[PDB]
Amino acid sequence: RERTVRLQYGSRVEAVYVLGTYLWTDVYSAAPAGAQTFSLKHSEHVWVEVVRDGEAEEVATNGKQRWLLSPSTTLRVTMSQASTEASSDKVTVNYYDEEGSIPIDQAGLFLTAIEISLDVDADRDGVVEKNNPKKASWTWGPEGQGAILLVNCDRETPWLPKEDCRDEKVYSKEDLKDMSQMILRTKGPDRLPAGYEIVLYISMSDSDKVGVFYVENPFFGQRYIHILGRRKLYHVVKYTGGSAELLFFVEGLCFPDEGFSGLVSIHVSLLEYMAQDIPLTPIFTDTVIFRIAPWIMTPNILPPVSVFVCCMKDNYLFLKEVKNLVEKTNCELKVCFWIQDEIEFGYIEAPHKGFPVVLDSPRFPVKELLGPDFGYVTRSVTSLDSFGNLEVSPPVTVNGKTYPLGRILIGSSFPLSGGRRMTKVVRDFLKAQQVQAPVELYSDWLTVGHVDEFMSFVPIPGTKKFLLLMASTSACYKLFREKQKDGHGEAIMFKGLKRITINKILSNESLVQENLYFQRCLDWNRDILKKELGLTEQDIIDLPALFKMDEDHRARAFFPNMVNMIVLDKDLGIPKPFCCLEMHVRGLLEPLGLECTFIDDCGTNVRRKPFTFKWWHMVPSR
Ligand SMILES: CNC(=O)[C@@H](N)C1CCN(c2nccc3c(-c4nc(-c5ccn(C)n5)c(Cl)cc4Cl)cccc23)CC1
Ligand SMILES: [Ca+2]
Ligand SMILES: [Ca+2]
Ligand SMILES: [Ca+2]
Ligand SMILES: [Ca+2]
Repeated sequence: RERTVRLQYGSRVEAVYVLGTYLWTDVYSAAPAGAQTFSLKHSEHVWVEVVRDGEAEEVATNGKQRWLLSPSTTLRVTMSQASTEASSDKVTVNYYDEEGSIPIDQAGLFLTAIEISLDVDADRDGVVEKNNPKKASWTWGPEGQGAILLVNCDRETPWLPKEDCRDEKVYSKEDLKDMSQMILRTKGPDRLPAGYEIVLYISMSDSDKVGVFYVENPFFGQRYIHILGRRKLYHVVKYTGGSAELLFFVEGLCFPDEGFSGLVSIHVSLLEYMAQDIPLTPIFTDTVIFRIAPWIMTPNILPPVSVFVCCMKDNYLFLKEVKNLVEKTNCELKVCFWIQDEIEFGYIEAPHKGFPVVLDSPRFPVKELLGPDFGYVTRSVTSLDSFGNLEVSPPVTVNGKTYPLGRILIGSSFPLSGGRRMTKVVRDFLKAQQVQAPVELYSDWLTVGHVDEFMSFVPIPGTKKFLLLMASTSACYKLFREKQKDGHGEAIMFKGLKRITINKILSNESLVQENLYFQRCLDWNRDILKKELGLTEQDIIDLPALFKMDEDHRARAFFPNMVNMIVLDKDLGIPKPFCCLEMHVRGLLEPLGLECTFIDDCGTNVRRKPFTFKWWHMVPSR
């Protein structure tokens, strides 16, 4: 890194030299008028080179050699180690005329070398390495580098009704565990020469994205100092002489969104005082880049950790079955007296730390969710703005492109339909997360308009494969037609959930045509899913489903939607239809090793283990 340091006419120039740079010095400009040649002397820790246009010749400490003065003959000054005393190191140039061997004048350069390095964990191993060259850039992949920073959205101290990042304060030593470390490492004399200061700084744009902290008095009662962030764009650093390391704790405040890529930068500069009324000049600048970790969703294939359940006191039939199914599995259960519509359990991870984050958009919050190691982020709205109209596939590979965290699926309407669609802000937020490349399916053919009404995923136990379960109106009519022929014709359906029989349903011509159109809608999605998830007909199961068409021309479940089930590894919590429909579902799913359990019904939301795959090992599209 070449830096210009000109010699000033017959005068000494004193300057700070930052290690990692090298000086180019002009000696012709400072020479007196009539000077023909020049000579030089330099100290041991200053390699000096006389450069006569291209060719650079190294020069001895006390050389008596003289070179002709020319604007194309310059110097190249390089230092390798920091100074222990302010001046010490120097370059001296003597000037002579045509007839004379005693200097007619001399210009000097007194130097003070220091090392300045703003270091972060760019290699992603949890420890702040010394000056990673790739720290001023963020690259995706297992062979890529760049520091990662979480959003501090949990509540270490539960008194305040806001999250850790809503304030510009740190109250606990636990809060520092959710922060990324940034160390300012320096070497130099006891003090900086007169006219120099080191300043840490951020842009106005990045001020509502990061929060930089310092631990003052760490040997007794520790206090935490907010030095960069909201309304603090720069901070003057106290220079400690010799070999020093200043520890900083950086926090994220924003998730990547529409207009926020996720990348933030923190800079350090050595500013040189020129005069009063004039701004200090950044002589040296070192920068570090951080990527704010995205909010990631968890598919049904990931193992369950704990089941959150919301219902009423009278919902004892539901409560017993859900607890009996949760007993079969090796996971815990929580009760709350909207559950799968207003909240969703996701996670955030960094090389050092990782914890679950709940996204909540209420159409005040829920106490059983906010706390330590559990983030809680909160937000016109149609019925399509719901967490039921959101799904996430297991990891897929679609024509060479792997999606190791799956893909988010969102319900929508056809482009020229004029129908309902999720808000542009939600779609932009999920898209901005990048790691789960969202796909828009067609759910507007349903009265509610949710993708969980017609689809879901189940793993194949003891394998790393899964199945897409699709609602099928044709599967229902084929089952009915068979039972009607087998003698079960006048049998009453939904006995415990009108007086309807198979014969009555099959005779209803108008209902046949409605379900014919609804099967078309289901197959439109089946094609988008096979296309965007790399699925074949071997990976899909058709569960019998029946619908009724409202005045808007949309579907609404005739009997309980069996596809919206609780997936707890090999154990499925399927909604009871009120039984040949249950025996058909047991015949489709049970031979594959999936134990079915029909529930009476208000809903559930399962917190799962995050993926083994670290999101930063991915390589997403632009
Ligand atoms: C730490 N703070 C920050 O980083 C903030 N600066 C960000 C945080 C993210 N923000 C949001 N933007 C869009 C959608 C959001 C949803 C959300 N809400 C729903 C939903 C469910 C029912 N409704 C009616 N809406 C569904 Cl489906 C999906 C999502 Cl992501 C929830 C909660 C926050 C959202 C923007 C501001
Ligand atoms: Ca490291
Ligand atoms: Ca805090
Ligand atoms: Ca914290
Ligand atoms: Ca925490």
